[PDB]
Amino acid sequence: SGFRKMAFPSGKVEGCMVQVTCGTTTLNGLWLDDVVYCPRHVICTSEDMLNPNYEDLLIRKSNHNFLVQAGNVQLRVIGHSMQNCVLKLKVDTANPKTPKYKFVRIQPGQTFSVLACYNGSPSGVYQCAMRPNFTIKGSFLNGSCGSVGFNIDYDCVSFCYMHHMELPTGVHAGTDLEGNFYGPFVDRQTAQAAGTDTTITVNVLAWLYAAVINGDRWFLNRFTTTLNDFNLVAMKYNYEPLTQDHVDILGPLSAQTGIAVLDMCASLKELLQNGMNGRTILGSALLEDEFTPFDVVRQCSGVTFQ
Amino acid sequence: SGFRKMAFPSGKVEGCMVQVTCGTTTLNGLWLDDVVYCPRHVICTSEDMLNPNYEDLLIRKSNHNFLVQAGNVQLRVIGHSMQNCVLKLKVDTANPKTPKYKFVRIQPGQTFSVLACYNGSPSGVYQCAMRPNFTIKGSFLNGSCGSVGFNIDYDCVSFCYMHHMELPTGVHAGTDLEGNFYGPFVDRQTAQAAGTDTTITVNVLAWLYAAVINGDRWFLNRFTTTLNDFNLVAMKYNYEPLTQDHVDILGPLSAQTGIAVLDMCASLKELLQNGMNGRTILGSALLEDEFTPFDVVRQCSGVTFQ
Ligand SMILES: [Cl-]
Repeated sequence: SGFRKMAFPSGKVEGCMVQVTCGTTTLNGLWLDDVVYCPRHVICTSEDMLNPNYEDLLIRKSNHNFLVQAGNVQLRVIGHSMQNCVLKLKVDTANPKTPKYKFVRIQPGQTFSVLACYNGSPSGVYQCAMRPNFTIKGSFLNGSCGSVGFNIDYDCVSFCYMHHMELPTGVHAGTDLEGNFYGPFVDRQTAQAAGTDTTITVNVLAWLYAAVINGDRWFLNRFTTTLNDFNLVAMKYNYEPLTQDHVDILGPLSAQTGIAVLDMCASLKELLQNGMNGRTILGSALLEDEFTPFDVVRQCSGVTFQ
Repeated sequence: SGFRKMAFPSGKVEGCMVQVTCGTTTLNGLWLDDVVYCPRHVICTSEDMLNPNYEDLLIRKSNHNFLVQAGNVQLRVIGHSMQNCVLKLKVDTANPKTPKYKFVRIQPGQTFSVLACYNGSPSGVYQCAMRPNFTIKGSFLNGSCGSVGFNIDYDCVSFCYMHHMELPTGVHAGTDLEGNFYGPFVDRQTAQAAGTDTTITVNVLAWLYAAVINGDRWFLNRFTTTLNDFNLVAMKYNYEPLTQDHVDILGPLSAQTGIAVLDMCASLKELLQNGMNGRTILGSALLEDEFTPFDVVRQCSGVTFQ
């Protein structure tokens, strides 16, 4: 028993992390097969970032201007291309530690682990969610750009995020591994508006099920409610609306606990209107939305990876 | 910026995890050089655990009764010994992925990462603290015994914990890698009393410094206080007393933020007596004690490992 904000084991990703230097700027790259992926703004100086013309800056660069280091193994760049907001550096060596992997574009509310890196070396791993406004609330310092987010399914690494920017508000923005930003953000040092950040309701419900599984049931009540009545309340507190697809995803947790999804919703409704009264759930004094229904099932069933 | 409950990268530990089977029971072992370390209760049946006589049970076992699997590599046991509550299994193969490592016995209030494993395969990684009563509040299911806790300093893995038991209260107990339990616990399925769990004050202060570094300063006040007056209040709320050694450890954070340790203590005193008023600090509605002063400095400075 017990419940923890658990990240994926990072070992398969650690062996893919490299340092990328272009002139004076150094960040992290991801070395898969014979290609290194990194944020295109590795080619910018601090001044360039205010209003970069990436095609013109990249035109001034040649394969030999990029220095790629993996530990004390310098890789040779023999081709380079810009794909959206990522640079693809073709190197002469295939990464011997390349895992089975895929690139995936996740949806808001999905969770993943981040391996925070500096100078191509791993610092720490943590789990986070893609917020509904396509930001992440990370922990990143200067030099962490190119750090990656991932999931694992059995033996395959799904890369879903590359870190690019800290917004002036302290939240973080990045791209998929095809270089398309999540959200309306651009890789420019300019004021940028993130939308309203709503709470991921389907995830809150999942965590309430986790709480029940683990012996925390004080919040269970014998009211019930309808999906429309619940969404009416959710929206007042900036909670995402629940759809039938969400009810479908929660089914297995409903079955395991004997608590129907709409009954759990009525419990949530009461917590929203009346608060937690200085009580806690799974050691938390706030409702938690960084566990998906799949995360809960995974943690409560002991799934492993190879 | 940002602050996250960050675990160490787990890759160096992943390659040390093996499955250990003795008759019908299977758990995790730690393979370093040519020795496998695992909980001695791998030799017990479910019935044996109520009142095991470990010497007599072990006397019935021979090297060939233990099955050690690392992926699809079966290791041969050629010698075995019991050291306190761990079994040392001498195997015929040195682990090629043995990191630089040491065994350390940590003190209450220190933090470490746990790599939760099942059947010798990693499931997830999370960071936790040794509580003052020598328990941990983990996430462990059946079969996770032998999962290990560790820290990394540059290139060296310090193993500090092996998981052995879930107490009837849902909290977790285990040993150092010499097999000595943390706390007064025994590897027997019997009711066991953990002490009062106090809050780790030096860690709370560290996290308050982290909050300031990250822009959360609403809780700063212009009261001050003395160490004795503060400890008088701490004890009323089941907080560990602060000593001069703790004040010494916080010095660098004091210097970086310009806030003296005793001033930070007066801020804490006010939060204890008046609560947080439905406000948050670093996204939390409770005071957090699972970051040490070293963790804060490490996360706020970007330390990496090799
Ligand atoms: Cl909280």
